Amino acid sequence: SLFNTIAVL
Amino acid sequence: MIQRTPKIQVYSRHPAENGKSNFLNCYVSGFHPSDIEVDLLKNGERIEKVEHSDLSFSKDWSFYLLYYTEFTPTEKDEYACRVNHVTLSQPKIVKWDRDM
Amino acid sequence: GSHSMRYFFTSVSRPGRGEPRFIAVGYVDDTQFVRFDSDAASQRMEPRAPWIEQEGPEYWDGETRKVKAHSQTHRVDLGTLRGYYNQSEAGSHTVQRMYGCDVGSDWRFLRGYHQYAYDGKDYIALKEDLRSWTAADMAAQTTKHKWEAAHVAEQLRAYLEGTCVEWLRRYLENGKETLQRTDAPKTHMTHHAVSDHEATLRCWALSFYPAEITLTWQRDGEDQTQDTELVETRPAGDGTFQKWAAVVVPSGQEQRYTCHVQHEGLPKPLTLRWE
Repeated sequence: SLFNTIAVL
Repeated sequence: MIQRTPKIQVYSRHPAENGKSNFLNCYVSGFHPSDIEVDLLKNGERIEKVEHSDLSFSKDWSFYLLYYTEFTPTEKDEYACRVNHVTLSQPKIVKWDRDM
Repeated sequence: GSHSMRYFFTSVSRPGRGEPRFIAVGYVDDTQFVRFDSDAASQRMEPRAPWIEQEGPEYWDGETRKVKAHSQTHRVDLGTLRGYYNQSEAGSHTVQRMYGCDVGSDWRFLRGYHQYAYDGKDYIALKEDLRSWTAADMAAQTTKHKWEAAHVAEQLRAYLEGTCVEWLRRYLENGKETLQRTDAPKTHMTHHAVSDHEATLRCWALSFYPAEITLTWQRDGEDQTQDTELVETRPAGDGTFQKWAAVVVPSGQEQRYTCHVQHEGLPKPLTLRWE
């Protein structure tokens, strides 16, 4: 199950 | 940038037994970048029904892939892995050896 | 007993060839269970283990949605990073991403990871506390300044501590036959004659799970580290792994050498000798 709201670099 | 040369292994999934079906594996690892051409050969000719694993990588960021095909070993049929990569001036052919 | 779950993302930019490549793969210990390939016709998170096929439509819809989301973030990073080291719009470049968590025999939380690399050189990673960052060079000091403000770590932290361990724990008890197994290596030894005076002894370990193993040769009890040919552990293709170690020995002296084998599924580490 993946992580949800992923931050941009 | 970084360029790492693939390590190559040619092997069967099971101990090779003439007339019994198996899988021929070629595992390439430790390479960067990920562009690579890997062929399995039968008596020096490209086998057409060859699959590979989904691209993944190690702790040190270098890439590894498993290429594979179904086969029935015989006494006289020669098998090999042919690999080309930007770190290689010509493709590298590695022969299959059942005790290796 | 200890376990772990990891996710790997790779992006090779395709300039003058269209959309960048994107491969997403997922693992429990050394068994892969899911993948997403950009050039595959599905455009959906696919099952790669037979114990994950048990999940319903809401799970696949969920993992599909989130995976497309990871993909698009990577699509942006490639240019952001291209806009730091002075890279041309011409050449190709790679971004790599690992994140996941580890547990013990009790299945309770052990540690979490989030690493990031650009072009095979390390770039930025969560420190072992999950509250701070290691920046590999001057360029990722700007990434660090940026993420530190927007509490990016705290989101990554809560997943890695809670939601990560809970899903790992459902998977282990769904793949009980597969994941909660340890297969002892089937070990044996071959003898090949190089010449009339030298001979090769290869020590074999086959059909084991998971991949972790130590093979060593000794002569009279003294380690032969300098003189051992050792191969990288390799997939068999059926969920198990293979490995070997070899020494070149004089004929008659074969009884002086012993092969030593340590695995998670051997109660006593084995010592092998040639007859």
